[PDB]
Amino acid sequence: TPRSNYTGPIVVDPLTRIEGHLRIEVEVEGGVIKEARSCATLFRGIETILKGRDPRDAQHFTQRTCGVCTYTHALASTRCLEDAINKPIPANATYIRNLVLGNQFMHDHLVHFYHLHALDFVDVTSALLADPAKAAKLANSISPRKATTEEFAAVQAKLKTFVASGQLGPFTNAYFLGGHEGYYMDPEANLVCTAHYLQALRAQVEVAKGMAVFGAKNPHTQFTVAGGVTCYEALTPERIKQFRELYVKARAFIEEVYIPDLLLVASYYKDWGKIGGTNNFMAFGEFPAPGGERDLNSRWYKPGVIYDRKVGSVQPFDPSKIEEHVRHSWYEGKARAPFEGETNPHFTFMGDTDKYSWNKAPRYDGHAVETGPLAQMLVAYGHNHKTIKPTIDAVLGKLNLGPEALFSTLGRTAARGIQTLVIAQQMENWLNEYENNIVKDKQIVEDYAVPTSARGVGFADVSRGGLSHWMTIEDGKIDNFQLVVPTTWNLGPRDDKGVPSAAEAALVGTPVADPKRPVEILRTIHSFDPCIACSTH
Amino acid sequence: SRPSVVYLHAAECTGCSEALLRTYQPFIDTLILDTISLDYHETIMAAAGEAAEEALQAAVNGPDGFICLVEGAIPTGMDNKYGYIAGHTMYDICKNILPKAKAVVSIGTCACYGGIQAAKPNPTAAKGINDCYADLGVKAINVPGCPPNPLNMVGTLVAFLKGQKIELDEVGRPVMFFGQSVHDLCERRKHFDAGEFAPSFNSEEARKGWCLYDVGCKGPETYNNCPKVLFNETNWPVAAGHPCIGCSEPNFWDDMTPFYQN
Ligand code: SF4
Ligand code: F3S
Ligand SMILES: [Mg+2]
Ligand SMILES: [S]
Ligand SMILES: [S]
Repeated sequence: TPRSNYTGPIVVDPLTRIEGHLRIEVEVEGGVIKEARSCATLFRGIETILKGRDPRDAQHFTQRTCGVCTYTHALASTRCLEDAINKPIPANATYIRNLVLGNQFMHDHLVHFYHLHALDFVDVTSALLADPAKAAKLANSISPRKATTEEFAAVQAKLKTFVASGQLGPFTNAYFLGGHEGYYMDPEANLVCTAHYLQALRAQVEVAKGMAVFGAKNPHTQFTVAGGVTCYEALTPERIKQFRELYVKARAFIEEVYIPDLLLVASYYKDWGKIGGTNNFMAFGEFPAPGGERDLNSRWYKPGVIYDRKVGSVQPFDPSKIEEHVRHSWYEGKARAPFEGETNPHFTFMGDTDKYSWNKAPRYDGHAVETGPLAQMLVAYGHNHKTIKPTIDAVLGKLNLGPEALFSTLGRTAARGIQTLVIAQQMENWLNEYENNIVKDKQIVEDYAVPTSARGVGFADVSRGGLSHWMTIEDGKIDNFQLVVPTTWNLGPRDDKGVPSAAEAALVGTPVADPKRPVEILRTIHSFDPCIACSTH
Repeated sequence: SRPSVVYLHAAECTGCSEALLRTYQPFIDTLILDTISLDYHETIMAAAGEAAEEALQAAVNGPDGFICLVEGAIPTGMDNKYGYIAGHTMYDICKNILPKAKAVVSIGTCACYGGIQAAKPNPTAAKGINDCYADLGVKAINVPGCPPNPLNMVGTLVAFLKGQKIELDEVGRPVMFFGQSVHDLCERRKHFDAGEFAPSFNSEEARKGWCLYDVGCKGPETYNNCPKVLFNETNWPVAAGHPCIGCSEPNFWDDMTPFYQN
């Protein structure tokens, strides 16, 4: 793995191809990263804005936490209010919510891999040097969806016209221009991935369209209430057929294009199986069974905690063990449990190393944990999940890797693909189950009042990991409302013991081939799929 | 040769960038390879850090000039320090760049009017672009919604590239997309007029598709083209049985709440 002998700092600000505004500072010694700080650089304050309002409106405000992970926050707020009301949720609301969420996973992960992460591995200019006939044969050898020499030649020509124009647009100043020792793939592999990048730009439109069939629109869905869902049209055969036709198409693209490209890329970057590992993992599980909304263990995959990579010893998840530190964050006070959370800003200066981020540092029972697809897939593995354990075993077999390779930037990236695949296939069953349930069950919503005094918490394991919303209601209004969001966990700063958060820790040991072109920092940070609108809110 | 477009993100949720990605007249790949040159966009651009900053400066001090699309509000509280990029406050960055643009388009309710972070009690003293840079002679075209329809965003841009006439309403919005209320365009208007209302979501009236006014719909106060052009070529909130929350209206967070009442 190439590496310089650079000793000194490196700052990446803006760290692009993420959502939101992130600054990364690292210290390097001998071309190896020894220390890292994650700096979230925008605050908005949605928790404070929510105080005093009608709990029914919370979901509409919190959905504006983030539009990449659109819907997720509406779902978590609705789940939160429904926990506080603690009355039965219609089975069809669960079904339709689960289906829309599965479609969100398919969309989000597809766009992350191609349009936010791939340029860290794919040299677009190297694609211009490819033999289009060789690229077709490479493409055809890894997928049942076939291509011709002419189609790949056509892609190269359009690309050539673009680059020759000198207006490189979003590829301007790319780290791979002029060559970079950190980029390993051959031109034919580069052209295959580049062609698919472009196809996926159109494909994602159709994937997203699927959420609009029941959920009104994408982005920012508008079909949920505390008590169920509002889309009576989702009961009609015409909407169900449309949803199914789009799902099938979305599934095919994932199975035939994304997943083999991810495997192609992993096959060139096996050394990254030894870079950016972490030890502890936390997942909240997802996709409750009908009747099971209040029980995390009813979920298609279950929550769990894993310490020191002991996957065979998954521990229970106890929400009361969640606390958020602020010692190194721009807020006042000390660590708090979210029902007692506080968000009083305390800014120092940009570039400070004492207090350096608008992200709180959440800790589980005092430990630093990673959340997200890798976390949830390891927890599932340890729970012997019916499709996730064999799927993981098969990936490792394909790439000829040991399980130790899971605990890395490569494994993190692979796990995002695996989660996409298993959810995409399970959707078929949920859809059939929903369609069979509505034969007799025509209910989609119950009319419930907001209680005068109560508390609830909503949980979701979404694209980037464990999301939770925590509300106390007094006098029928929002007393306190706190969000604890996946990227809060992964991209938080150090805690009150000085212990870094997952991403900060993962960056330790990263080799840097060119301090002026830190593709390696980006590879690892992008593998966590950070959203800073989410993490800070 | 292709016209230069700079896209900036201030205080936003990236909903507008995602909407843009849903464009289908034309598709986004067509737009950035053929129709425009997208020279800066933090969500998809290759470069980071100093290389990104250099790309941005090249674009802004470029020959043919550039069009600026800005997403999000400007946080001005605490000497503009609630929002930084590359060690500069967001205020300072837009104060520098927005006057250099041949034109500015405010995309999303936040860049237009302040949006979610400006809602009471507005912890960061967030301001929409025209509020914030009035004094600089900046006069953006407002394309609101939360997020806006890609048909309105791209449509506004395309009309400008065509040297077309873009009439604005009293709060800066293209009348070609925002000239009528949602309610006037609504397929359930016959029920409204007939006095046929759903009293609750679990009711027969809602099941038969009656008007949502009594469960909060703000359609009559809200200007946008949602029932006519649809989202994702296929649906909109009221057709999905949920009231309009008036998301293309100034201060809707505070003026249209509570959402489930009129
Ligand atoms: S559902 Fe809303 S927009 Fe439609 S007729 Fe009723 S009040 Fe007007
Ligand atoms: S909520 Fe917004 S998207 Fe249209 S239907 Fe109302 S203006
Ligand atoms: Mg929080
Ligand atoms: S998600
Ligand atoms: S607003």
